[PDB]
Amino acid sequence: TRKESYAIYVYKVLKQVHPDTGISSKAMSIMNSFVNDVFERIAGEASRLAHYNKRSTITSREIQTAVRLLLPGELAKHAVSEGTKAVTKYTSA
Amino acid sequence: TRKESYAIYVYKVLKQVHPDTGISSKAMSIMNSFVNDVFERIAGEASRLAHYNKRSTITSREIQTAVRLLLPGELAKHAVSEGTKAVTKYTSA
Amino acid sequence: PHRYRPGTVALREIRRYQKSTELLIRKLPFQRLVREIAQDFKTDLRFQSSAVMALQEASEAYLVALFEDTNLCAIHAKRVTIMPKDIQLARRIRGERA
Amino acid sequence: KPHRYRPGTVALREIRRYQKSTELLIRKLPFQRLVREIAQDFKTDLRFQSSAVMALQEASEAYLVALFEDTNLCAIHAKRVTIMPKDIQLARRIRGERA
Amino acid sequence: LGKGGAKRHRKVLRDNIQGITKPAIRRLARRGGVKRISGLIYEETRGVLKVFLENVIRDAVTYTEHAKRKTVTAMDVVYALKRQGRTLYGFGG
Amino acid sequence: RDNIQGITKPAIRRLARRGGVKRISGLIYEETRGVLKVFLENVIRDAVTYTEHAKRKTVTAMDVVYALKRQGRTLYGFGG
Amino acid sequence: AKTRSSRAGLQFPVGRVHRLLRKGNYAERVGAGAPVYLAAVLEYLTAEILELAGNAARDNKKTRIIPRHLQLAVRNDEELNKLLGRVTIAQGGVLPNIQSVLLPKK
Amino acid sequence: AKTRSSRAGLQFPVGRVHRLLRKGNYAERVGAGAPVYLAAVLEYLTAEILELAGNAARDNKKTRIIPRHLQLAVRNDEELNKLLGRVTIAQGGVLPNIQSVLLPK
DNA sequence: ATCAATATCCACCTGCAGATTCTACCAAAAGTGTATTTGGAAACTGCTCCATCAAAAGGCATGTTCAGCGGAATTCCGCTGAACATGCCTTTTGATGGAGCAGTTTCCAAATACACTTTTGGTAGAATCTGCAGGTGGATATTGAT
DNA sequence: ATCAATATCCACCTGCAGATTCTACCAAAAGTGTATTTGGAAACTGCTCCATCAAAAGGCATGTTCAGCGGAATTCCGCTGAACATGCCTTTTGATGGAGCAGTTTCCAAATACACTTTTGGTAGAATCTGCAGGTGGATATTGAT
Ligand SMILES: [Mn+2]
Ligand SMILES: [Mn+2]
Ligand SMILES: [Mn+2]
Ligand SMILES: [Mn+2]
Ligand SMILES: [Mn+2]
Ligand SMILES: [Mn+2]
Ligand SMILES: [Mn+2]
Ligand SMILES: [Mn+2]
Ligand SMILES: [Mn+2]
Ligand SMILES: [Mn+2]
Repeated sequence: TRKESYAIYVYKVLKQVHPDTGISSKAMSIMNSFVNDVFERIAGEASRLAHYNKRSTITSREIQTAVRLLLPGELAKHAVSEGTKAVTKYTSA
Repeated sequence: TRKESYAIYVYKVLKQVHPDTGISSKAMSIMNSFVNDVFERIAGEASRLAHYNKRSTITSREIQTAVRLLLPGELAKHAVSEGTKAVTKYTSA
Repeated sequence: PHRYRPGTVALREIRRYQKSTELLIRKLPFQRLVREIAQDFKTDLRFQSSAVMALQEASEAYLVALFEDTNLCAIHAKRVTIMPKDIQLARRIRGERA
Repeated sequence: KPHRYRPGTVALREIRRYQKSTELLIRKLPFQRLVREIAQDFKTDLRFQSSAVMALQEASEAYLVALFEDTNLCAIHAKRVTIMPKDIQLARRIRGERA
Repeated sequence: LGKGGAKRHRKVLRDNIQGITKPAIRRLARRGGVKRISGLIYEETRGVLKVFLENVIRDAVTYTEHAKRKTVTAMDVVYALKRQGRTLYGFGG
Repeated sequence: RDNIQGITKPAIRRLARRGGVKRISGLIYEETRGVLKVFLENVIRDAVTYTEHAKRKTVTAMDVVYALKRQGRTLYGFGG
Repeated sequence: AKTRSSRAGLQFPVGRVHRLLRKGNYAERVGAGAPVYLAAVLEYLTAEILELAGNAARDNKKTRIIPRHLQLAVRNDEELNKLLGRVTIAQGGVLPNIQSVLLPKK
Repeated sequence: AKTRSSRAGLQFPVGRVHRLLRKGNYAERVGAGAPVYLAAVLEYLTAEILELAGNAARDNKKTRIIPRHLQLAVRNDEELNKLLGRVTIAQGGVLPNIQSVLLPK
């Protein structure tokens, strides 16, 4: 019966960037769409990227090319750094 | 070296329609493109139909709805007929 | 009595409606139109109210954006009055009609 | 008394002519350089398959020809017959390539 | 009670496109930055809008029938829109 | 020459001709070279990303075909 | 031993279409009829294009179908032209078409 | 016990993102790094739009971000605008903009 | 140029639904820890086919010349849409009840996923085969001036 | 409107590039048997959507008056098309090393698959919270009128 959303996360991120700002449910719904949409575009691009290369595994490497194929320049540059960083940090665990 | 294609089948079909007719190298390449493209669109649309309905199987029901969303008016009706025919025939065998 | 000159209230309205987000088509009428069209594809169908809302949000954003294109088309012909030939040209290049 | 075809008559001739054929219209080599040049700005020391450069030319010319059709409708819309930079611009604007 | 009839009738729907009024059409144009409107624009907008709705609704109902449901849901519309390249944020999709 | 300049007025005019254009403003030519440049920069940027991801050094027809698909400019008859 | 393609009365690869489905990551499982149905539809669409392409070949006094004949067949058909609306047929040219306003005084 | 997002120093849920990749049949298998990376990208872009939106809210002297703030944010930023060029934000409105030729003397 | 008619923005204040805070239940999830299978990089070398210099050579890009006629500006006025005011229809709003439908839970079996060994349909390179590109030129046809 | 200058169309022959057919391999599909799982059916439920009803005011429709827009028409400069003489360079073979894309075998790290301990995200919710929606109006522009 129970459904999901990135709501709690979007809220955590909202507070880091604007601590005194809130978000209406409608605005949060839109935010939830955005994440799901970007999630699909990226996963889909990664999925076919892997297929083209006869790979059966989607790795952070595929996510990265996908992000580069998908995002507009300046956005790609930053997202790729935040992603390379996260993975690297992750590994040191 | 082994490289698959739908060329022979395209060619069999061509004969069933224009027995005394042939096809250039390029044209046959185009036809192969066509069959792959359409295959992808139908499969993919079918793939999300199954996901929207929280279904783990792609049956001919999905292929059918897919064909309906994808093919223009009359093209869809005919395609659906052919589709149904073969499944019916395939079971009666 | 007072009379604003032709074009003045028009520009005021443009500033007014570009500053807001309210849907511009009456709800109920819009709704009947949806059930009417839908009834013609399949009979006995009900709608979640958000379903109608989504259609109205998608329909209005589509028409508003189409009016922008249409407007560029009229301005292209040195006019300031949009016309069916302007809508026709915009849809042709968008690849909707062609 | 030399013979002169009226302005536009040779133009319509080139139209029927080129709309009948399917051969490319950009000289193949000049095109090869433009492609190599461009790719270079992305990754140096690149090699291209023959068909690769051919695919790009087919794509490029199909794209331009179609844009000209759209550009022509925009000129005609403004009551002209000469296509101009702004006609190309209005077409690309309405297609979504600009902004 | 579950006898002769069809369980009461809701009035027949006809000519509803005329509900999209001249004033409403002008309001949308205003938001689109339009300053002057030829008299013939109204019927043209109605026809354009009718084609738009038919297209989306036709797809939505296709997903609806596919789920063997009798209620067109917001998700059905959302997928319909995505399908036509008119992704909508804020309704679950 | 900048290579782009290798795309001549006669070639352009020819394309325009197949496009059914009858007359042509003199500036159209430059405007067309810019448009073409932007077109090729887009497809090739994507094609190369595919090559680069494939840890390759050659751009194949399939990289181009995939880039074009990716750009909604699907091309037939070069694989795919 | 019998080709699924023959039991279905098809020329198209019911078995490979089935494998292309498993491998394409479209869903966990692929039902029995799916590949049959899809094969059937791909064959149908091919027969349709070849038929029109063919006639296009004849009309130009030729007997073998070249890309141009595929183009004329597709762009002349309302429905196919829509299905292939954002597809470029290599070496296909364009349909003869001059804006009447461009024609000389008559 | 340590959430897999916390060692990645992320707010977005790496586990969740990891299951969605599975449940979606994007590939036979999903490497351990993939969900960490994708969740960092999602988190990034959402932080990016929350930043721009919060500013638009603050300009209208509002405390809570509504859809029109998301729309103002996206349409005023070239990149986000292109990233969402074929997307419609419900209740977002359009950017105030009037063609020059339509303006008075 | 002075003066009255007016729209919008920003401030004024309480009216309450929509957002945020616990309180807490509590499962579907995620994390942790084994046993286990495997995708894909790594070292390795063959058959591609991509870069390239030779370079004759005519097809095609280019610079200049002459004027045809297209675009752009200007002038004008019919009549179409903008502004507004009056009458009143129908959408909007909010509270209410009824049923048809959707969604959750349990179950039986038809259907699909393996796992493995047996049987050819489809592919590649070679041998056989032919459709149409090309060359020549009067015939047919369309264009332009006196 | 009759030549007259020119471009496009159309007939016949013939040999080869490119299509079709033939010739045995083998990756893949088909056949049989065991194992695992999905999703329609039946039966009870519970939210949601449909259809009223009643009141009232927001917004649609209509009719009048005229401002000014857009398009018809006349004018005329100069931009672009047609033509042509000059020569640069793209195109066609095609033959020749080698960067590289791939095919083959080995195999560690990385990714299942499954049983268990543990946390976190979602939902209901009474509580309280509190941003801001909705309604009024003068100060400040800016006309439209005279
Ligand atoms: Mn009806
Ligand atoms: Mn392996
Ligand atoms: Mn003129
Ligand atoms: Mn009335
Ligand atoms: Mn055999
Ligand atoms: Mn010939
Ligand atoms: Mn005017
Ligand atoms: Mn080497
Ligand atoms: Mn918690
Ligand atoms: Mn307010």
